[PDB]
Amino acid sequence: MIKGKQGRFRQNLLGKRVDYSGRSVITVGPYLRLHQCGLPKKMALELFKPFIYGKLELRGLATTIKAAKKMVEREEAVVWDILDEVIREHPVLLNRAPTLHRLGIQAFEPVLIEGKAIQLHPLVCAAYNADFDGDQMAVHVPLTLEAQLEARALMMSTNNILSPANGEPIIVPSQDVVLGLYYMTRDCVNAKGEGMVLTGPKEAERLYRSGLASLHARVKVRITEYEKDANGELVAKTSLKDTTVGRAILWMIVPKGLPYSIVNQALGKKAISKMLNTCYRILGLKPTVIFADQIMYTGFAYAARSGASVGIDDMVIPEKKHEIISEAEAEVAEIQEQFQSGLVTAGERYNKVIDIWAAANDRVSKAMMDNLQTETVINRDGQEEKQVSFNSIYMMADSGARGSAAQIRQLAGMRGLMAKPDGSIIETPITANFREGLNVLQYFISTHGARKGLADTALKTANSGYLTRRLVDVAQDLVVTEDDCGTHEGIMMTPVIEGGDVKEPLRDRVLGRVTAEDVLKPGTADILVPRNTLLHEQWCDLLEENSVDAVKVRSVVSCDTDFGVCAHCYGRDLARGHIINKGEAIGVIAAQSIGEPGTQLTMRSSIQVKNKG
Amino acid sequence: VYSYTEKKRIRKDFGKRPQVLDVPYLLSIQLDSFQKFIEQDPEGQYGLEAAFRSVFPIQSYSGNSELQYVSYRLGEPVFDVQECQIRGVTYSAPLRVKLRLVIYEREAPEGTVKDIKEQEVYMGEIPLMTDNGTFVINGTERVIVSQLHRSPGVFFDSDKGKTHSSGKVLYNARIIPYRGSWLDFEFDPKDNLFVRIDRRRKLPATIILRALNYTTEQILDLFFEKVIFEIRDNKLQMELVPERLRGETASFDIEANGKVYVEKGRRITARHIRQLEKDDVKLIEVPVEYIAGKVVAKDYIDESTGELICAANMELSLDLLAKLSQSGHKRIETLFTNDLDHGPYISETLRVDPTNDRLSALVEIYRMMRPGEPPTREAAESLFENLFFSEDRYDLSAVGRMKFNRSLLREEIEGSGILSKDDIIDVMKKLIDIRNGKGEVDDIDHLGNRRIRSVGEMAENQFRVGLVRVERAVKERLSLGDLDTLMPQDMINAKPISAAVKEFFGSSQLSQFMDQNNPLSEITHKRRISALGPGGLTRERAGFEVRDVHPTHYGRVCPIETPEGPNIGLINSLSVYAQTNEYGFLETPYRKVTDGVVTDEIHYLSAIEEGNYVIAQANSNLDEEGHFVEDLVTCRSKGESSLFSRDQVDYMDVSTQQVVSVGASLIPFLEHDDANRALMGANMQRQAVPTLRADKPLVGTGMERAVAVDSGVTAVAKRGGVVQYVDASRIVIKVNEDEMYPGEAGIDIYNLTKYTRSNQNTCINQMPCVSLGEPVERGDVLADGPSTDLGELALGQNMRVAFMPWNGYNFEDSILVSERVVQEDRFTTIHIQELACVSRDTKLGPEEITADIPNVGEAALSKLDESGIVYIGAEVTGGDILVGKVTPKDSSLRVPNGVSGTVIDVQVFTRDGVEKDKRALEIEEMQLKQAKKDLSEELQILEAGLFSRIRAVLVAGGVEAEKLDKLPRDRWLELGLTDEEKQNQLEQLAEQYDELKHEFEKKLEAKRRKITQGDDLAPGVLKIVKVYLAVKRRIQPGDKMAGRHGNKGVISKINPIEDMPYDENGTPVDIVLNPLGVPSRMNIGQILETHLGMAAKGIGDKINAMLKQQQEVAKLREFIQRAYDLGADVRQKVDLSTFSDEEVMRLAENLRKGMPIATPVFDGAKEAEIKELLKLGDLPTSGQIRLYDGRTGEQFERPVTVGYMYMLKLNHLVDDKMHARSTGSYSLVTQQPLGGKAQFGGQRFGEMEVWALEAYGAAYTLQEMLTVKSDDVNGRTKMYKNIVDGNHQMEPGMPESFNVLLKEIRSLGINIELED
RNA sequence: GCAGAGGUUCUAGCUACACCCUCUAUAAAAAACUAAGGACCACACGA
DNA sequence: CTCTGAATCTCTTCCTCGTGTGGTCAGGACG
DNA sequence: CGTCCGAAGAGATTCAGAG
Ligand SMILES: NCc1c[nH]c2nc(N)[nH]c(=O)c12
Ligand SMILES: [Mg+2]
Repeated sequence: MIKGKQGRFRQNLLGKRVDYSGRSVITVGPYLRLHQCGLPKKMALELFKPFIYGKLELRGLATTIKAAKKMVEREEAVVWDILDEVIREHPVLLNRAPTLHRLGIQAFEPVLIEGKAIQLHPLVCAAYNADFDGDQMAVHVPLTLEAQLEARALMMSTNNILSPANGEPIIVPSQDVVLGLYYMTRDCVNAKGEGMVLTGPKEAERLYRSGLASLHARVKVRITEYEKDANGELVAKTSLKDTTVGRAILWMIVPKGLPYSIVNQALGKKAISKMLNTCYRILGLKPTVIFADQIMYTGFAYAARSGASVGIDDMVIPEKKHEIISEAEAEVAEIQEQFQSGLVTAGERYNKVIDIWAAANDRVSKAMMDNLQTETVINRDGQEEKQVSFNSIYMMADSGARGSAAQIRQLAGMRGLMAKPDGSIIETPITANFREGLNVLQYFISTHGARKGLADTALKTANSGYLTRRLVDVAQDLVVTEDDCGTHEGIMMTPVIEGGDVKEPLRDRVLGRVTAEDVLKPGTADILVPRNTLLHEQWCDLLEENSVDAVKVRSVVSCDTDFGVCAHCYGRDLARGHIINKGEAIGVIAAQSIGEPGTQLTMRSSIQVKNKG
Repeated sequence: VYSYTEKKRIRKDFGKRPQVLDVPYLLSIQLDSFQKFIEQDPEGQYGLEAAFRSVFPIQSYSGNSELQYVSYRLGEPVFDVQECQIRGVTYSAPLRVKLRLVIYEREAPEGTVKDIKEQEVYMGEIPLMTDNGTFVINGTERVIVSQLHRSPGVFFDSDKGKTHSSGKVLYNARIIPYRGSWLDFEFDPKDNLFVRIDRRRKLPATIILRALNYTTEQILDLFFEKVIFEIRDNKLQMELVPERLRGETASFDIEANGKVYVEKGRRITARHIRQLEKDDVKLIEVPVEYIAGKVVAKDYIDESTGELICAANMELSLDLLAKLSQSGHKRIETLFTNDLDHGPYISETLRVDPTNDRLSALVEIYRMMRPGEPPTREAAESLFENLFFSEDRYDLSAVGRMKFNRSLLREEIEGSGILSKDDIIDVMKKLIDIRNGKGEVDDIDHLGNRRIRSVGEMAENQFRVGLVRVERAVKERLSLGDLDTLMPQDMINAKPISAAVKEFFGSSQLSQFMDQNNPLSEITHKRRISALGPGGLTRERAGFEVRDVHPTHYGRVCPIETPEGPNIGLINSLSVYAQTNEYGFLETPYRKVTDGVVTDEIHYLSAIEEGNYVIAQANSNLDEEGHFVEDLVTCRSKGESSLFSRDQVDYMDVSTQQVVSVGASLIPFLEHDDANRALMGANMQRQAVPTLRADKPLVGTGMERAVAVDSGVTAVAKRGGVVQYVDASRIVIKVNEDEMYPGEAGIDIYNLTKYTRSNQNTCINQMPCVSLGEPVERGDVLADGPSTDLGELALGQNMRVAFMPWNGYNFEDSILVSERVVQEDRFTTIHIQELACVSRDTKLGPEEITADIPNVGEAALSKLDESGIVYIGAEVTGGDILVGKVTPKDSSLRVPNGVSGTVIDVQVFTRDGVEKDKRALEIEEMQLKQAKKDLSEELQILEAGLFSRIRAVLVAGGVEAEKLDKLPRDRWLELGLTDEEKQNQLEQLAEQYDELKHEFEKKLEAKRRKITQGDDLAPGVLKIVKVYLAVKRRIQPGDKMAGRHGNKGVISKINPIEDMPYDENGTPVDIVLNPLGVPSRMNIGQILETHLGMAAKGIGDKINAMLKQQQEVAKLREFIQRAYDLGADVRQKVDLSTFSDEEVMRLAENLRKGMPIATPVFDGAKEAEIKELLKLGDLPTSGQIRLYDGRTGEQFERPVTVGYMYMLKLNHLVDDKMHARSTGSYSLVTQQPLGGKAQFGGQRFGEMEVWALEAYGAAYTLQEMLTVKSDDVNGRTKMYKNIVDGNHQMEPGMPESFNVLLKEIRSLGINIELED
């Protein structure tokens, strides 16, 4: 009883079931703001029942608490009005069933909804790593004024724009809004409204609603972009820029501070993540929250208006695929003849078959991409001009909305070599794409790897939970106790290069890390960066301009604090974009940050020089 | 020619591959196994009689008496299956065993027995499998899933890699008995063979050999060949064989007769070996050095005194050679070791072995098996004999014998269950050969090595356990019992044998609660195979390899249908065409190919027999003469897919669907979708809840007929005939005279089960699908069951699907649904919840069921009757009182909150000797009247059939039919009839009818008396009232809905119909789906499914438009014929000219909703066929239809995909999963939330959640949740007062769980205290 | 319960943390006060 | 020739929450 | 009416052959 998960210390002491708590399935409800969420009417009445009883007593509607209990059972209109008052400013913690990272529990302002299902704002759904495949969230209600203030100050979703693990927006738009923006922020060689001159983005929106000009036609429209070059002052610049109507419309969503260059691109997923990061860096968090919410609304609306749809005719099977497969089969027969002739051994023959099949798979993929990504040829006020294809599936893949190029290659191109469960590659690959009927043997070979992956993912989750628990337990006793140790010692930070490429640029590694000593310029005796300065984006860029290859930087191992870590040594919080605040528990943050990706992690000469130097 | 249901509605089939074998009875595996378990077996093999023969010789020890089993008779059930379900008792048959007890002469066993005692005794009560295939064990249907366990026999494992941390492979041999102790031989890193029994500490392998009374010389002779060494003047030249020279370099000159074939220290080439044979010289010269490096194999005793010069297995030292030379041992026999071929593994173990005789070996065995026990000679002998040579303790099944013999290459199929000396030595020899590299290790994942133990075998084993228990009891009693004094019934106690079987059936790892959630779920669970259970792998013990699918699973176990979760691959579903072999191994039907022609005859192939042969692909083109169209056909030979010549292949897949199970087969276009999504979709189909209306799948596999008919949800026509009378409650068929048996026959009455509480709280509703006068053929489905439409399995609703992202409502996998769906009650499902209130014999008086409860609302009492039981059909809401149980001087059962609906039925149950209350008497009277009405009805229908037969031949015999009509038509016997061929039958019918009137009156009395007698109840309960609550759960936001292809999603919003998108024709799309799930989760079949559904609905719409107006029958007939032909070598090729105009009209009316399509799993429709079918309708062939927004009215760009995809609502409704509590009951550990939805419990804020708030700056919230919300006798009470006072102040206190920890550790003996 | 006694009610209601009222031998005039026994194991499913 | 590193023999864990189903001892006379 | 009747990883445990 004393020990183990069954044991009480793990069973209850570590994790205690709580009152004022409830579970329900998740629902999208995009209409909600990011800070707020959807809460069922009936669930709220049960969750906030003591608050309701107190408010009824203060109102005097209930003379006694026993009467208040009866009124809650009656569910009269007065009780529902009382619930609205309590729900107005009591934040509710929303917790995903596997809380791998701190983002798993985020407080929200509850909004009464008729449905019996909790609604989670769509942008934060990616942060929760949750889906809507009947996922269930535990909902807890903080009670005390300290608890409510803690929730609003830190727990609320608006506060945690950036993931603790990496200084990147964890509210990055995931599936539909990114697709809608990519359809919006796209160029066509010829479409109605092309070549027009527009007074402003408002006129672009009005033309689009009138239907005179499509979203993705290019026009010459002035853009009034405000520049934050003056620190804290906005300098308006108006210029005529050759952009699509859709990008002009989206420009209204963007606040004044951000430049127009960011919207002028295709705006896929990495692009929109960079846009959000730039917005957070340049403007305040509140403008960033408003910008993200407006992005989600506009993306959903224009995705719905777009009418993106996947169809069989949308899938394109390269005409060269059958010829390539026949050539590969002829090559395989030639290798088999060589094996029969005895020229090539069984192992060498198997290797050659694998190599030729891989080459054929690559050729099929390349042909499919050539006939998918730029296939559309559109008349352009004259000769027909090839343009990037608007195929919906290619739009999904290129925008990064959902599914990489590998999934599309499995879909329309031949699936390729599928290794049998032990690890050895099957000699005969799956030459049939998902669009065409797969042979029974092909399906069996595929299901080998599918079941292997499913079982390996189950044990991934198990081992990831174990590793996360171990990391939390070893690193629980780590809190920021001293603002500055003053330890001159520190680890040397340099970009890591394996020779093929720079795997990690120095900019990302030393970002938000306080220098161990004065950073001199490569020019001798020129101190570019002082001895103890936090490296924000400006400092990291400044180091890049002067090309400081090696920077010695403070580390948590370097600090001499006992039972604590130097605040300067830890560096940026990485979630709020400033030096770590005193008292924050970095240890649990880091343990959760390391443990969480474990699910994604898979369980199972001549010196060539790239460029002159 | 088609069946009437097929004539009523015939599914268009796009399958281009003809089938040679029909789908086998899906539940044959359970039914046949249990039947063999209970079938009277004259030869005593694989049945209860086999167990009786094995366990009942009963020769009393020193008692000179014997009790012998004779025959066993299954008793008639006390209650029927439905009666057993209602009353809650098990559906079991008492076992009547004829036992004969004979007493021999006084101390003369050879003397004949003096007298016999032959009589029948009740010996336990065995649950009977229903005709459906289930077991009713506590009033609830239970299905015993078949177990996949390691087949008994000898298996060899490499255990390579991690062992020895050196790359050396440590082969071990495991002999697993069906019953007994495991025998394991394992190799040490030092190449020492070690024996291990029952997974105990390892022992030298020689020890067991000594236990076989093998001397060391015998051991060397068995495990080693002996080279002969001859004493010669020429350095002791020895006879030798050239073949043994091959494979090693020579350390000496090979010279015979003065001719040196190979010189000193020369590598022996192949030419040298060959010339060594060509010389055929027997003696080969050997120097003193080479003979020295040898180990002797036999003891050599000096001639002078008889003392041994060399001991067995001792290295030949030079002085030993001199000692034997002076002794005169001319012939020397020493073991031959070739490190390449023959290693000295046995010899090294013998050197390590310290037990030099059988006595010491048995002493060591006794010490190891029973540590701390002083060894004894007879005790050790008995222990070893019981361990490996006793029939009762150790048993190898016939399957075990066959597997053991085949693995050891034994010619005889079966030997003896007990292990023999030759078997063990052969196992060791095989292990040695595997160590040498000869042969290969057995594969555990190989499905030939894994036999399926079905219900019959498991029941036989548990019955054997009960039999050995009762045998111990009866042998202890008989030995000291008085002779010829106690009857065998007195000697035999049925309690242990009954308890063993009851425990196995009611509660076991393999005994599972049957999920009646869906007829497909019912079929899958019955066929489902789980490796879990007794004698099987657990969740944690199983590694990746067992879960991973071995290519031998093809055609036996469905790769696609494996439950997701911790148990992935541990639980598997039987492939549709597979059926278990006689020995329990899986077999796949395969078509024999003589030279090139695929002969229609099918031979079932075992997994081991599959390997040697080569099997053709299912998608193998045929010329219609049986020859393969392709010269080279893709085939699988030894688990490898490679092309082969048409003549080479000798077997072919019987059908394309044999790879998948029943659940996976139902998925249409399964070939196109990814395996993972197919697995998920197959799992979702089981959880589909029967909708209010059963709608045929507009697109389907075509196996829905097989699943529906084989499942017991729908009644079938036992005998074909005309529907005399049909009702929602019951259907009467009058069988045709050819079907009718000559006597007491002519009608078949099927009492359809109305709304009944399912095992998963759904509704089992039997809806008639036929009316009066409809000709019903034999095997036809009279009434559709739940989720059944005209004999086709209808899990859900074919619903309009639009694949577009709509305002983000369908964000990740969410699903929009139009208010039209809710308005039409498309997915509304009836849920039956059974609430039981139990009156108990409490202290200070018993609880009172009568409505004497005070301090209750008058409205609540109004719903209750005078006795307190709620009136049938009274709508109630959560928190309303249903019964009148009173605490002895508020205990009355109330509706659980959030539960509502009419009370369909109240089954009051009264203990025997407890007077029924007013309402209970009325409920019993209603049951008595209903039983009387049903028995009178059965008598009346039996009379109607009897009257018709009697009247038919009454005219014969020269008596006016009208005169017999004036007499009672049945009782025409008073009027004499001249004898005729049927007159004797008619006289028998009338005499039987008169006797039947008395017999049926007695049957009516017995049935009524069974209701009248108080039902047996759990002790200490006066009465239990079973109130059934029925609620119409509808589509609610958050409800989990999934398609067959695995696109699971919750209902995001109940969108108004006008907001939903509409096409140009104005028809609003009912469901809008996110198209982004298609690319990543590569279930591209759902897009193909949607397109084909659109084509089918286009056909249905044209048919409906023809039907709406008045169209000539010829026009509609030719259009439907065009629909059913569609070219492309379709297998059906149905001709409508055969069908009559009425049949065509009925078919069209059935097709008015839509034209069903039978798309098989892997020979399904290609995209071109779907394009042609779309072209048949007015729909665009592209499959993309221009769509307009419902809200704005503006056309969407890029025309969307619209079509009907089958949609399933899953039982994980938001109603069940929604939960919350502010304050509620707490546990003993004072954790205020009890946990779970059933109790009013709060969600567990576990370690992950604690660390999550811990990483945040959350301290006050964490402290509050830990202390004041979980465990504080003062804080929880205080906080409540503070909140109702309006101030949110938290008193920290100290958690009660921490005090529990403190007191527990202090109890353990550790002084733990909180010092200041 | 000012102490003793009785108490409207809105289960039970000087302790559970409790609390208040009127009254002088024993119950009857009055409003404001407050949370209940659930242990373990298997099967299945959902995330 | 008495301790090398090395083979061996027990000990501990092996996610994280839901949701449903079920089944259950010690230990019977006894004055 | 009481009332007695796999798996894997790691730390002890030998143990041992060698300088
Ligand atoms: N718990 C005390 C109590 C019982 N009955 C009561 N009646 C009234 N008016 N006041 C009370 O305080 C009490
Ligand atoms: Mg999910």
